[PDB]
Amino acid sequence: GDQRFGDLVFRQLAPNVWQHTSYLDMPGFGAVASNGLIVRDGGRVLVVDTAWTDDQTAQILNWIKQEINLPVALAVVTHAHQDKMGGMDALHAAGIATYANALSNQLAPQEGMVAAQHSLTFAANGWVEPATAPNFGPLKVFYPGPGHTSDNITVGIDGTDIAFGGCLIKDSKAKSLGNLGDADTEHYAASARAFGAAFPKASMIVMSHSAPDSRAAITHTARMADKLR
Ligand SMILES: O=C(Nc1nnn[nH]1)c1cc(-c2ccccc2)n(-c2ccccc2)n1
Ligand SMILES: [Zn+2]
Ligand SMILES: [Zn+2]
Repeated sequence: GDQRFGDLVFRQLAPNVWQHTSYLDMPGFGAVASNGLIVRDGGRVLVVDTAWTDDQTAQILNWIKQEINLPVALAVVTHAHQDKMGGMDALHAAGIATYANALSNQLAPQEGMVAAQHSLTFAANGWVEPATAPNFGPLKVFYPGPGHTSDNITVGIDGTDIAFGGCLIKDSKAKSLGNLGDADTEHYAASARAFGAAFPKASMIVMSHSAPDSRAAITHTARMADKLR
């Protein structure tokens, strides 16, 4: 059910949830898909992650205008790397309130990202402090611990079977953990497992660089991360 819209792809995952996909291409390597989410929550829309670029992110908003035609109340971005935060300026130009882990906003300038406008903080159990995530509706934001990066966060969608691992989680047949240049090799495995335990009823696991998968994505990612120690 892939819907092509310019250079982006949208796939409906639930009556009110879509995966957005955008592409970046470099020499010597194939084009890399990056996935985020779009959620219709009643009379408003919520976005998880930008596309790689401002232009692509503006196209996400154009697709939302054409197919949903409701205001985008907020966006949450899941770590301070280009695939998740490269299009922040497009969100801000559109007047959308933006949220990220406080640590992502701390890292953003050095990483070459524009910071989100608002910082999330997290309790010791990993769940976002609700006072820092006003009006998040069905988005349930969880910091699983350091893994792909020190700041990576994850998001479940209440009322659905969906949980989003961002770049932390790879699919059940993945042959690598991707870019580990910023990774926490000691804690990756526990963080992957903590994500699974935070959303134990989610049967559809969505992630940055593979199509949606079963919970075997979580077990397989953790088993690969076991070898990093
Ligand atoms: O973030 C990444 N990867 C990941 N995420 N989670 N685990 N690994 C990731 C990937 C890539 C990439 C994009 C196209 C071809 C090859 C590589 N660039 C990238 C971005 C800008 C310039 C050069 C590379 N960044
Ligand atoms: Zn990353
Ligand atoms: Zn990534």
